[PDB]
Amino acid sequence: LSELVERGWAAALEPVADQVAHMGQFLRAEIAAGRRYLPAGSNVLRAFTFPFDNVRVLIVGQDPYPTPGHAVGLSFSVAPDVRPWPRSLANIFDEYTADLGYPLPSNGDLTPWAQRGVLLLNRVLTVRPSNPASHRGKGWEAVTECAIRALAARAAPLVAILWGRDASTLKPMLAAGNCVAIESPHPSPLSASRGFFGSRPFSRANELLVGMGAEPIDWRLP
Ligand SMILES: O=c1[nH]cc(O)c(=O)[nH]1
Ligand SMILES: O=c1[nH]cc(O)c(=O)[nH]1
Repeated sequence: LSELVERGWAAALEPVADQVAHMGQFLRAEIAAGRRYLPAGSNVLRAFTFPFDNVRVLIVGQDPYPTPGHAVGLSFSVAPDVRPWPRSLANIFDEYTADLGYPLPSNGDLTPWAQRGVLLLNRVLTVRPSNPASHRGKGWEAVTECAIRALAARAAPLVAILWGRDASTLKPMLAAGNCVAIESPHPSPLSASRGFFGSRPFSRANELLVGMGAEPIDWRLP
């Protein structure tokens, strides 16, 4: 892993080295079968290329975007290029503006969040192109479970923003008093109107962080 991911993340993910390699073998066999995978191989583990020690907020999404160009190995982010935004990201940008009173971002690229210690983790790290949540139950779950347990274990505060019923089952792994869960319905249009709008997770996370003696997150995107 030492060559695929930042130093901290390589040590934290050591336990699932076997399983990362194994999911290597899965991507090879998908290309061989004529089904492909998003994101690019070089961006699958991309959420782990920013420092493990600097992570203070965990945003758990479920799967990479099914549309080529959307998925870039950071949950909810799209390529600077891409327009229009998937309605998921639009709904996240709605709430950002409502919560922080910033105007809408000029592109869909969330790397600045990654740079400031937001871990944009999908529970599953690949997807069959144009087929949503299609790589569930293949072996990613144990890899992203290992990442989360290792964040929760650190001598350091953590806010977990958990979007959707599925993301709420990760609460057991965050019971350690240094971790705090914010739960709401997923920003996907199917569920956005059931709780996500008005949920104020960006401002609440920073309140949480400051209460724990952590530096808050500059959420502002250009
Ligand atoms: O990266 C993501 N894209 C779209 C989603 O719905 C999600 O949960 N995660
Ligand atoms: O609409 C808004 N205006 C100003 C704010 O601070 C805010 O959080 N939301």
